[PDB]
Amino acid sequence: PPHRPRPRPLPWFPPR
Amino acid sequence: MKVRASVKKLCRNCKIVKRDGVIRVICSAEPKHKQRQG
Amino acid sequence: SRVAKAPVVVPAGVDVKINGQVITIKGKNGELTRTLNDAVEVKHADNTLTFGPRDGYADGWAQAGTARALLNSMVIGVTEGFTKKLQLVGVGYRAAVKGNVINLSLGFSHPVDHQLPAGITAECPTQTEIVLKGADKQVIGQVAADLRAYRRPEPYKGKGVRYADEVVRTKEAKKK
Amino acid sequence: MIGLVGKKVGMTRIFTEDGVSIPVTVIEVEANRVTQVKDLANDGYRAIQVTTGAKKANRVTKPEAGHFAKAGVEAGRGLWEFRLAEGEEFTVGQSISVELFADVKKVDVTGTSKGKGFAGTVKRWNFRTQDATHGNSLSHRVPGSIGQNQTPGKVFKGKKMAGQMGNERVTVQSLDVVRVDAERNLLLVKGAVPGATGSDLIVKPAVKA
Amino acid sequence: MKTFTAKPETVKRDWYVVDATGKTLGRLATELARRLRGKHKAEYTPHVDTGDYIIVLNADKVAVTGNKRTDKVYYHHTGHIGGIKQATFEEMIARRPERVIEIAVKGMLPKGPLGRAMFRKLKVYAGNEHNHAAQQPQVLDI
RNA sequence: AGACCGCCAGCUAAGGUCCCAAAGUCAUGGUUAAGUGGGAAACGAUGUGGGAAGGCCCAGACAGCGUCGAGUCGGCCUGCG
RNA sequence: AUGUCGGCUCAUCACAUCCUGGGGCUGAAGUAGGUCCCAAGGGUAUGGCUGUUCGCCAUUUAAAGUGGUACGCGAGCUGGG
RNA sequence: GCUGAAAGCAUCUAAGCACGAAACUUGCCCCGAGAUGAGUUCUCCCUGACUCCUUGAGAGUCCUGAAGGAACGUUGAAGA
Ligand SMILES: [K+]
Ligand SMILES: [K+]
Ligand SMILES: [K+]
Ligand SMILES: [K+]
Ligand SMILES: [K+]
Ligand SMILES: [K+]
Ligand SMILES: [K+]
Ligand SMILES: [Mg+2]
Ligand SMILES: [Mg+2]
Ligand SMILES: [Mg+2]
Ligand SMILES: [Mg+2]
Ligand SMILES: [Mg+2]
Ligand SMILES: [Mg+2]
Ligand SMILES: [Mg+2]
Ligand SMILES: [Mg+2]
Ligand SMILES: [Mg+2]
Ligand SMILES: [Mg+2]
Ligand SMILES: [Mg+2]
Ligand SMILES: [Mg+2]
Ligand SMILES: [Mg+2]
Ligand SMILES: [Mg+2]
Ligand SMILES: [Mg+2]
Ligand SMILES: [Mg+2]
Ligand SMILES: [Zn+2]
Repeated sequence: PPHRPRPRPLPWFPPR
Repeated sequence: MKVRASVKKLCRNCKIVKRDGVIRVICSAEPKHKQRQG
Repeated sequence: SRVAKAPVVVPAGVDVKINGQVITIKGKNGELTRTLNDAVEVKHADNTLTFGPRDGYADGWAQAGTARALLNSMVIGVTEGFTKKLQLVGVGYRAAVKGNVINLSLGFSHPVDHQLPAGITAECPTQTEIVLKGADKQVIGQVAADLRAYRRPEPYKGKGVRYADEVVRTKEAKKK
Repeated sequence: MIGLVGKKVGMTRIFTEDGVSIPVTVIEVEANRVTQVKDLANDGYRAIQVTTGAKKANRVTKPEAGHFAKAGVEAGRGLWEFRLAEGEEFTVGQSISVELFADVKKVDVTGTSKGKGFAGTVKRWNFRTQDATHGNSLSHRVPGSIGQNQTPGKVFKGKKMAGQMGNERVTVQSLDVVRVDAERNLLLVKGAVPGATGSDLIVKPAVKA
Repeated sequence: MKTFTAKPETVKRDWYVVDATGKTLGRLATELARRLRGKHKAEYTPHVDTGDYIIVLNADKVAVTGNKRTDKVYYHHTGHIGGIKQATFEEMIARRPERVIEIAVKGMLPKGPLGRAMFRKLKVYAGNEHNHAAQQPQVLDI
């Protein structure tokens, strides 16, 4: 069976 | 040709002979009796 | 050993010529030459060759016994010579010597033409017989086997090239 | 057996009386002049060097001119060697004409193939394209996988990939000689041969036959 | 007082000629490797090539024991996948006899630049003739 | 086999001494022909070395065909293959 | 944080061989087979159904081989499960 | 398979000899001398003067500038 979830995105954070 | 780990005289006419490092049984009368160890 | 013990006679008209290991036997029928194994000691002596093991060889006796048997046959070769006879069994099977070539007809869709070696000669008493003649016992043996190879005797009717004195064991086709 | 050097003039057809169109390449074979003979003593192999065609004297460098001068032949557009069979003999300065092929039934023809430049795997290696649609993302003509995984963890030599295609030596074997016109310096061979119109061809009696 | 070290610019290298005829490959090769390295000289220095130039004649007549002549296999890989190649001793002697001695010796020499330099001093010939009369090689019985 | 530090001294341990790579191409007597050594079993087999009995044998054995003239037959234990 | 079934693309090796090649025996007359030995050079379907791998089925083929390669291959595609 | 002993016979095997497959090595096609083991052949070119130094495959000045190459330009069924 699958051992990983299908890839997803992260929420936006103030980048720098 | 029968190829076997255990080769044996089946009849009196069977002769065992080693040729090129391989034991063989040769039988003039009965070609069925022809064997090679392998 | 027991073969090697017995010395071979050299009949009149037979000239030996030992040259270390290389031997040469000359006669009326032809000339033969061989190179013996390095574990065989050979002596001409009193018009009769004798064989025995050279020291420093474990297989000396065995090598002497074969050397004896070979020279024995080289002697008979240059005097009497050797003869092999081959029957051709089968309808339509025919042979025909043409110099040093044997034109076979063995139920093929093409003609078989066996070129004979140097010191072999063939004859055709009948169509279905070949008679080989030569000095060398090994070469005449080879040629005869080469001819037999073309069409080996099959076990249902015995059709093919056979030796004159060969027992061809036949068998019946399975019933039903 | 030796060959001749020629020039691809172009293709045409010969109609036969029995109503067959034979496609032919026309090969112009001017006199091949022997410039050098190589022998075992000096060179270690038997061969002739030949030239053909012409060259404007001002384009012939001094090293080249001296080479032609020793032979006593006019400068041609190049030099080509042919290995000699044991029976054959030639002398420096000798002309060899297309009459050489009078009795030859089949020839091999060697040329430089047309140059396709940098070619993709579809054209160069006949790879199959991936789907045009059904969701394919930017991967229509790309080569696909190029190896396995951690074993062996490399790409094997000779892997078929994009690269230069054509503009290389190619031999086509066993072409029928349709006609040998000594007077027009023409060899007609059946079928296509490598290279563009105008390109040099080496023509030799067929090796297979 | 430091231990002596040979100097590449002052080391004296002599020329020898050996006849391989009937010599056992491996037992010839060890003696060659020894002399190419200069292990026979008191000035032996591991980072300097102090060895001698050696000509080997009649490489095609080198001997091996047992059934090696037919059964000893030389392998090499071309570097292309599936490109494992092989040749028996017999095949090697027919095709390129000099390689048999050269291979045997190369394997007995140090690996690295110095070992490659040492091997350049071995000159192997299939037959009985060489073209090094100018170097005046002395006969060496091995 | 238990490193306090230094030495371009010496002797040993395990392991080694043809070349890579320090040291025996050491000595004496055996064995193996399989590159066995340098991968493995039941089991198979006139491989070959050693050992102890036994059957037959110049009143002629065994093999080949009453004939020919010396060792031979078939098991046991065991080394190496 | 070593992305997971199947498909696609691209493969590469093993040989316990599916085809083709060589051979022994056959309860091998022939034709056609059976079985075992040697052999890895090249070759080795398209479709219907199902996410399928598989399988069943249709119709081919000389043959539609068996396995290894992160159950080969998502920084190459797909995303049906 | 032939000849052939060991083992008076027999035995394709121990000596020796012969056949034997798309596998192997060649033969066919292409690359290929960085093959540093850097190979061969043919042709072409260069035949000045002087000074100094720690004196050697040394440095410097003047004169000389070849064969050929490259650049540039017009370009190509050659090409990012
Ligand atoms: K081994
Ligand atoms: K596969
Ligand atoms: K195959
Ligand atoms: K995985
Ligand atoms: K990755
Ligand atoms: K991508
Ligand atoms: K070069
Ligand atoms: Mg182009
Ligand atoms: Mg497609
Ligand atoms: Mg997207
Ligand atoms: Mg798109
Ligand atoms: Mg690696
Ligand atoms: Mg090391
Ligand atoms: Mg000590
Ligand atoms: Mg040492
Ligand atoms: Mg010793
Ligand atoms: Mg082993
Ligand atoms: Mg197999
Ligand atoms: Mg092949
Ligand atoms: Mg996978
Ligand atoms: Mg992606
Ligand atoms: Mg990946
Ligand atoms: Mg074919
Ligand atoms: Zn029997």
